[PDB]
Amino acid sequence: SGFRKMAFPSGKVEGCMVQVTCGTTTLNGLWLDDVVYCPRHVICTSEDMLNPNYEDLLIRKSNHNFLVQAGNVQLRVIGHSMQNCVLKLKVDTANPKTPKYKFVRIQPGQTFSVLACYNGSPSGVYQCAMRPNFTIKGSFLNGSCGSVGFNIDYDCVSFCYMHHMELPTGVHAGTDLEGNFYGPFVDRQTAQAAGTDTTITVNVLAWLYAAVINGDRWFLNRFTTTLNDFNLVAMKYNYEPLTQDHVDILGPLSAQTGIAVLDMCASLKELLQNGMNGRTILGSALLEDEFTPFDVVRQCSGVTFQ
Amino acid sequence: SGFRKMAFPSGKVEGCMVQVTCGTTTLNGLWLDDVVYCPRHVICTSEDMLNPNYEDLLIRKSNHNFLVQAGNVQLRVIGHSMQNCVLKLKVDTANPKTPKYKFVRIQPGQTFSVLACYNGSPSGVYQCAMRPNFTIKGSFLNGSCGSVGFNIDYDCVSFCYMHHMELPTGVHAGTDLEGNFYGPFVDRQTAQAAGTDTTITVNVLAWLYAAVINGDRWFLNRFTTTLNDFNLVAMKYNYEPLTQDHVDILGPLSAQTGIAVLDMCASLKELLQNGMNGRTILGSALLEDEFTPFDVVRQCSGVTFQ
Ligand SMILES: *[C@](O)(C(N)=O)[C@H](CC1CCC1)NC(=O)[C@@H]1[C@@H]2[C@H](CN1C(=O)[C@@H](NC(=O)NC(C)(C)C)C(C)(C)C)C2(C)C
Ligand SMILES: *[C@](O)(C(N)=O)[C@H](CC1CCC1)NC(=O)[C@@H]1[C@@H]2[C@H](CN1C(=O)[C@@H](NC(=O)NC(C)(C)C)C(C)(C)C)C2(C)C
Repeated sequence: SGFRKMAFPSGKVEGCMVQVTCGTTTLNGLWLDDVVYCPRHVICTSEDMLNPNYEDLLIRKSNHNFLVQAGNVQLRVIGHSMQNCVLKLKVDTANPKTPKYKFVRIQPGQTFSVLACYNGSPSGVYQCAMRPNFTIKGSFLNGSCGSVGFNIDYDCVSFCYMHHMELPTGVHAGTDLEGNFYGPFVDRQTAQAAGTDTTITVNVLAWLYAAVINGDRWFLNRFTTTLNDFNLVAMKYNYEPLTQDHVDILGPLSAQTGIAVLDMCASLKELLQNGMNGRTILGSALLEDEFTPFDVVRQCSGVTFQ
Repeated sequence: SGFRKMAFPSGKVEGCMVQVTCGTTTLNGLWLDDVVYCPRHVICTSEDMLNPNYEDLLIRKSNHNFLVQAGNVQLRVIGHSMQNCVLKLKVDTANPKTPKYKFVRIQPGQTFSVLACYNGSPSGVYQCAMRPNFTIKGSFLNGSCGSVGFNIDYDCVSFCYMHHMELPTGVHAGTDLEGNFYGPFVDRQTAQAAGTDTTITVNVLAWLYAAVINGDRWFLNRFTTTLNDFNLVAMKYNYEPLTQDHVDILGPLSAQTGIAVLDMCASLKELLQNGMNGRTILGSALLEDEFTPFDVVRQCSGVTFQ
C-alpha cells in the first residue's frame, strides 16, 4: 500500500536530451530522429527578450551558429526552421536512443512528468498537472528552458510540454512540441497575466478514493448529495463543476471502494465547508488536485512500462 | 524558481532491473556485473512467511529453480548464496548496462529515490526519507519487493535500499544491499513494532530556507532564540534536537538568504506553538521534513548528473 506522487521512469527521455547554444545562450534541446527541438528564444540576447522580432533575429543565424552537443560529442546542424515558438535543427545523425514517441497536446487537469535538465544534463524528475489556467507549478531555474514533459504508455513516450518561461509566484509556462503555448502566453519579457485558476474537482475526488483505498477514511460521512447541489458548493469554493463524464471516469475507483461518487461528493462538500480540523489525508493538510483518476487507478493497480 | 520534491533521473537504475521467480513467487532483482540481488523471501510459500527457517528453505533450491529474466531474455544462474536478508544469484553474463555503483548504508533523515518496479518492469520514481525510526513512507503494492532506493553523484549510483515489507498504516521496511534491515525488523510475517518516529528538524529548517528563497516569507518574525531554548520547544513537539553540526550544514542556505539559523529557529518555534493559521508554505499546510539541506542546495543551485 501507500500513495505517492510518482513520475514516470525517465530513462527513455534522458537519452534524448542535448545542449543547444546560440551565441551566449545555453539551454536544452530534445533530439528525436535527426531533429533537435528547443525554445526559439535561444537566439535572443537579454535585450532582444524585451521585444523580439523572432523572424528578423533568426535571419541573422546560420546552421553553424547553433552548437548542439550530445554528451561530450558535437552534432552537425544541416538545417534550421522555426515552427511557432520552437526551433527545429536538422542534424546529420539520427539519435540512436530515439524511443517510440508521439507529440500530444495535453488537456487542462491532466498530469505529466517533467525531466528538469541544465546544460543538456538531466537533474531530476517530478510530476506536474496542467492547471485549468494553462500554467504548471514546477521547479525551473535559469538553464532549464527546453526541459520537457511527457507521459509513457508502455514503451511509447508522449511528449506534451517544453519549458519556456516563468510568471509571478513561481508559475511556469511553455509549449507543446509544435511550439504552441499552452494558455495566452507569448515568449516576450513584457507584462502578461495568467487567468484565475480553479481546483480540478475530479482529481480531488480521485485522491479521496486513493485515501479510502489506503485506509484513511475519517472524512467519510452518513450524507449524500446531487450533482446540482454539489456543483453550487463547487462554485462557492472555486472548484470546476462535476459532470456525468467525470462520474463515469471515476467508475473504477467507485467500484474498488464500493463508495458511490455522489456519496464521496458529500464528503468533499463537508471538507470544503468545515476544513480538516487539523487532520491530514494521505499525509496532506490540504485537498490535493494534481492526481488524475488514471494516476490513482494506475498506482492503486500497479501498471508498468517497457 | 519553484520548489518540488524531485527524484533522480532513473535511467541508470532502469537498466539494472530484472524479474526473479522461485516457484510461485515473482519479484524484482537488481542485476549489477554478474550478480542479481533480491529479497531472500522469494524462496518462501505464503505459509513459510509466517515462521521461515531460511537456511532450510534455501537448501531445497538449486541454481535452476531461480528464473531470472532481463526484458524478454532469460539469464543463466550458475551460483546462489544468502547474505543476511538478500539472495545473490551469480549469472553467466555481466549486465552490459551496469553503471558505476556503490552500496551504501543511508543514515536516518537522509533521502533517496525509489524506482518502484513490478515483474522487473519500472513503474515510477519518487523520493523517500529514511525516517528516524528506520521506516519509509513509499508506494509499494504486491510485486514491488526488490525495488531499490538510490542516490546519484554525477555518474555513480549509490544503492541504499531494497524493499521487503509493510508495517501498519502503509509504513515500509527494507534492507541495504548487503541484506541488513534498517531498523529492528525481521523478514517474518509476525507482530513487529516500528519505534516512535520524530520530525527531522534540520530538514524542516532547510525547507523553510527553500520557502524564503522562493519568496514565501510570511512566517519570518522579529524574534530570535538559542539552541537550548529552541531544543526545549523541539522536545515538546517531538522534533529531534538541533546541534551545531546541523547549524553548520545549513550554512549555504543561511548565506544565500542572509537569515541566521537561530533566527529561522525562532520562526519555526512560532509555527509549532501557533500553527499556520490556514496559510501554506511552498504549497503545503504542514511543516515538511523530507527535504535534506543538500536536497534544497542542489535544487536551489541546479546540480546535474552524467
Ligand atoms: C530560459 O530561457 C532558460 N534559459 O532557462 C528562461 C528560464 C528563466 C528562469 C529565470 C530564467 N526563460 C526566460 O528567461 C524567459 C524568456 C524571456 C524572459 N523569460 C522569463 O521567464 C521572465 N519572465 C517574465 O518576463 N514574465 C512576465 C512575462 C513578465 C510575466 C523572467 C523574468 C523569469 C526571466 C522570454 C522570451 C519570456
Ligand atoms: C513482497 O514480497 C512482494 N512480493 O512484493 C511483499 C510486499 C507486500 C505488499 C503486500 C505484499 N512483502 C511481503 O509480503 C512481506 C514478506 C512476508 C509478509 N510481508 C509483509 O509485508 C506483511 N507485513 C507484515 O506481516 N507486517 C508485520 C510484520 C506483521 C507488521 C504483509 C501483511 C503486508 C503481507 C515477509 C517475509 C515479511
